[PDB]
Amino acid sequence: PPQLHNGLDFSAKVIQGSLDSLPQEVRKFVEGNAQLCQPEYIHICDGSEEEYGRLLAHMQEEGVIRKLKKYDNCWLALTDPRDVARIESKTVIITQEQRDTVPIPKSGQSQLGRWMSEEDFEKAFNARFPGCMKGRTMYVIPFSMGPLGSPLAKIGIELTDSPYVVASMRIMTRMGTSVLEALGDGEFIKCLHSVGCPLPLKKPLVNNWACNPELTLIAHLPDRREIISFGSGYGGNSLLGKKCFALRIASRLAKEEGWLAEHMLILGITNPEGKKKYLAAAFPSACGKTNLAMMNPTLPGWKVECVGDDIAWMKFDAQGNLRAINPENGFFGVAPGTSVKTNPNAIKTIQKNTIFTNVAETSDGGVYWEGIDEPLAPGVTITSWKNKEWRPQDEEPCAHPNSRFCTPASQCPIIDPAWESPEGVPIEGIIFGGRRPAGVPLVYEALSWQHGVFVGAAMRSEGIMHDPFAMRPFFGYNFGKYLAHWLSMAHRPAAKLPKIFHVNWFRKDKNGKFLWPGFGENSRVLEWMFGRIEGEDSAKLTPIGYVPKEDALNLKGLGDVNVEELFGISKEFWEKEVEEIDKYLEDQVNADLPYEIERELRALKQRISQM
Ligand SMILES: Nc1nc2c(ncn2[C@@H]2O[C@H](COP(=O)(O)OP(=O)(O)O)[C@@H](O)[C@H]2O)c(=O)[nH]1
Ligand SMILES: [Mn+2]
Ligand SMILES: [Mn+2]
Ligand SMILES: [Mn+2]
Ligand SMILES: [Mn+2]
Ligand code: NA
Repeated sequence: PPQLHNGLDFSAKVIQGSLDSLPQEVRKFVEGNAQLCQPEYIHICDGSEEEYGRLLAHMQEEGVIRKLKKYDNCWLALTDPRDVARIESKTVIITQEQRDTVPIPKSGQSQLGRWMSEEDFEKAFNARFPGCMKGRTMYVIPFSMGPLGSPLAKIGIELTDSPYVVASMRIMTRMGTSVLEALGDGEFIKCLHSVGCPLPLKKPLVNNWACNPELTLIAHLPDRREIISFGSGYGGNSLLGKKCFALRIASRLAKEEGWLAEHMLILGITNPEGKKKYLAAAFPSACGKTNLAMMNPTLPGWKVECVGDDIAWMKFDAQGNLRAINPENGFFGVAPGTSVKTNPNAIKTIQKNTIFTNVAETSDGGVYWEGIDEPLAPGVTITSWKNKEWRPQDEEPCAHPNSRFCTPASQCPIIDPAWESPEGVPIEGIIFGGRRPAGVPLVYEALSWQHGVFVGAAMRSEGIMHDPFAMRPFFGYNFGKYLAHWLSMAHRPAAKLPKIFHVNWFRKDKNGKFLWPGFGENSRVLEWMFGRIEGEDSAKLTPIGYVPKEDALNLKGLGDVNVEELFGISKEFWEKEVEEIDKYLEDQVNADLPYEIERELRALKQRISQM
């Protein structure tokens, strides 16, 4: 390349790999950003164990992470308290027209996304990235979302100045030299990340955790295939594959190309006859997602295995099977509530080779958090996530409520044998679910594809917040159009449309007590779904959909289960529910609401009116 000085070629700053061996477009991406961001060094990641182990020990030496002496190769990062979670208010999508990104709400701001103009984005970008990596290494992370070379996989390149992001991306994606080799001269998502703390530091570094809260901005430009993220070192903000690529960018590509990218676990369930089916399930926060993908089933002869626990990419094959892959390579799970008693499979997964963030440390070098349900031997003390002595009597929690384990998926004891099959697994049922203290039975089945898409659209995360499809924070484009996209699946000839169900593990009795044991007992609900997919006459028709019959659930060993109240459907509850859904869809979706969803709303209102 022609120059009159030497301010274009950055080969002199490469400390691992070679710019010369990068595909052309990857090199442009790296060098273009090296010019802008002004890193001291460029490290092209190879993904090797040597690379990983050395960068962990470097982070260790610098106080960025601590080694957890109780376990095999586990680490602990404690963050600046300002930078502890994915931050929705700083998360935006850039498109030429606002309406393409979010519907225009009748009043107030959209609850369904956050648009930024191209103009406002360029100003924000120019106020942040020039010189932002001064004095730091720029790491180049070539990564595959999905099994390497799968027809359903997509490749990205993440540039970052954070070793924490490199280590975590090694776990959460497939990364390294082999990905560059598979990429060749193909397309890839451009992902640019900086903690936004150029050296020399302008402000106090807190807890050895670089971040810039005031300038935090996580941007998506689907038309340019770019993700650009500044100022947070944390999770969904900095590990660009998980939410930014896997859901926001991918859902727009899926709309463009005819497939689905969804916030769903994927599981394999085997009945006592050895017959196996895969299901996908979308749950919004606090609704029981964790407990399901790694269920230890109580019913004898049943098996449950985990393909993934957070994101699903699903595309109809030539025979019309809805094929799904987990595009992730590891679990990025919320730590508190992970009970040694209640979730043995998650506990087994995280015993080695795990990076923990903002959990408590025990004096024997172990981990601790609210809801772990493991008493500590007398004498053993606890240091909180804020690096303070902590006692069970104290006011504040020992782990931050959003603290995390970041763990290799291949370590889950019930990881599914097909969790990396390149063609994906055939999905026969899709489950929606939420935390609903009242009115909503344990399980029901949608009357049709269109009814099912309406059921997804009506989901709540808890009591009162709407979280349609569990995708509220993650829509890559206009939600109305996303409903139209789901509905359009019914018109693909030969499509084998999954049965859709809605579950509620969290119905409470008169006194705020759960009416359903849940956890491994949910295997009894799964058996019902399995039989329904096989065409069994085990359902009774109600205004809201099909429910299990009189005596259809296996309740052996649960003693006295209040079936009538668990499956109770109140005309007064459902009348209010339908009015609530109508108002929500009118306000948030309005002119973008598909006809068929309006039709399902009218149908439900009419069925309830005849009660
Ligand atoms: N009663 C009951 N509670 C549950 C069940 N599954 C999860 N929970 C609790 O509800 C809260 C959310 O659970 P979790 O599985 O972490 O939901 P997620 O946030 O969607 O992953 C936690 O306190 C769980 O212990 C269940 O089947 N029954
Ligand atoms: Mn999860
Ligand atoms: Mn999630
Ligand atoms: Mn999780
Ligand atoms: Mn239609
Ligand atoms: Na720290």
